[PDB]
Amino acid sequence: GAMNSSNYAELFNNDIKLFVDDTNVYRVTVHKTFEGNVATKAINGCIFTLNPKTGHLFLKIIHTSVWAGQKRLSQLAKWKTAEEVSALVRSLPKEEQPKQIIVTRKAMLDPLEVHMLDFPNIAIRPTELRLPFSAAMSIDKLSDVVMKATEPQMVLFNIYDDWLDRISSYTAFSRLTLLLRALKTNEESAKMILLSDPTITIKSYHLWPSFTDEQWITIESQMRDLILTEYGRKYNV
Amino acid sequence: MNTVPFTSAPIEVTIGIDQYSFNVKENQPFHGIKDIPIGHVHVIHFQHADNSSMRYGYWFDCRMGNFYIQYDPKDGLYKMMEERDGAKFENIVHNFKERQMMVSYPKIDEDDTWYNLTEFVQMDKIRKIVRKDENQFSYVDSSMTTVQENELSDPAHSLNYTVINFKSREAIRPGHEMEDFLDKSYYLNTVMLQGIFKNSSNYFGELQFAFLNAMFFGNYGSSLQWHAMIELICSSATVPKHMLDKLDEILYYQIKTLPEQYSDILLNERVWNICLYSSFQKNSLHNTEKIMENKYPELL
Ligand SMILES: O=C(O)c1ccc(C(F)F)cc1
Repeated sequence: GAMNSSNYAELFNNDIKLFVDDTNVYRVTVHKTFEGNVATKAINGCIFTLNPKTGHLFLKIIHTSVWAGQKRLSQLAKWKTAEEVSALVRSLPKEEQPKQIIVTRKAMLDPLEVHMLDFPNIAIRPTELRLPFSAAMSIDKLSDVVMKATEPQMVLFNIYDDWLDRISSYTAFSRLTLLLRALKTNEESAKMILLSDPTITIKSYHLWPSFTDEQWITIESQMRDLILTEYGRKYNV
Repeated sequence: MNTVPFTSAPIEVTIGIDQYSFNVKENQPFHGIKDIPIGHVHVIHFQHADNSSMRYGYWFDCRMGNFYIQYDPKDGLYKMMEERDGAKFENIVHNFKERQMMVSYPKIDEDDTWYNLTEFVQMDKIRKIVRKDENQFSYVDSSMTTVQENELSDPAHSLNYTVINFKSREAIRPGHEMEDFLDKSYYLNTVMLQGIFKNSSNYFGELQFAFLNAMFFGNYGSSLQWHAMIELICSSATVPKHMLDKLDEILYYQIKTLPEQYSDILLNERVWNICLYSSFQKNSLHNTEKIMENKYPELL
């Protein structure tokens, strides 16, 4: 069934599982037309498919060409997501295929269930967690590969960089969700926290800066302060 | 016209015959039902006065055999039986029809209700849903489960309705996942009508039999099946025009006959609101929509 705060250690057990977030699949800009009507222009999007235990991110880039001449794009986007996740599972060796797929939005349940009928033993589940995966496009290296794409593409990342050398996947996921929540809440301030100090850089093969263990404590504190600050600004607290 | 005689009526019981019902008192001089219209299937049904548990009954056609009811005191119910030989049967019954102790099937001459509820129902198809080959009549009761219910427990005592499951590989062609899930036409027209039922008459017969078993026995799996068969048509964008017009007639007479006071248990609010106001056929069921809005506006 649904996944929440009671069975949260389940995310980091040895049953292979994937989160699927479809927020950034269908993306548009809205603008006025010469005649004073409104029109959308689609931009490249992506499917965010993550193994929370290993950090492996299967970023499927959704090129605007997949929408050409199609109708009801918000509905189509869920089915396109399900199609692509299904294709990813089928492309993986049996012993790498997930036992569970957790969708961040309940509207993905029927599309993914229907595309996965051939896999009756893979559980398709929602979650009560509010996960900030929509902010993945605030990670500069992910946003860059999506916007530069001229055709459908799948790119593989480890969203935890090398953190699992030093911390558990429970702590790695916690750090990731705090970073993404801060980027979602105040992107400019979050990136300023992350990049202000030039003596700390992002390795060519990484997404985040090379903070020491004590520096990660500092950054994490500054992220929590940002989130609390914005909460106070929002509700006048 | 034909007759279903009773050996006796030893326990007080509410007897149904098609859409009619009457009460018989414990050991009252009741010798059966006479003037049963030839040409239709029928159902004789029972609900004991001292134990409303197990509604049960028998689907029969008087053209297929000579049928009587005797109470079996060991199994505690009224059983249908068949007298193979006509002369013996004709001799026992005429006696009772001369002594006037039979309820007459009360068919009003204007009234087409039973024909309208059973237009497509045939005994031969009933005997395939209800499997008990050594009898020409078919026993059904309140608690009998369907094959689909069993998959989700005795298979001999089950209702073998055609399984309908919108999230099944039978319903969804590989490569057509969104198409087939949002538009059930493939599943209706190729799998069900061309593949399993062969024609719409057989599909409508099963739909009608499911409704009647839900209404007369309170059989839950039968109600599920009735709604599934409605939702399959309404959820299809491509349905022959004659099928939609006949469905409207079938449903109108079903809603017309449903007891007002059983509407909370016999009608699924979700399915009916979907079918009438959201589905592809939301504007194709004018007579049914009109009776539903005027008789059960609460459900909508
Ligand atoms: O065996 C028969 O043919 C038979 C026996 C008893 C009755 C009773 F119902 F009237 C009717 C028919």
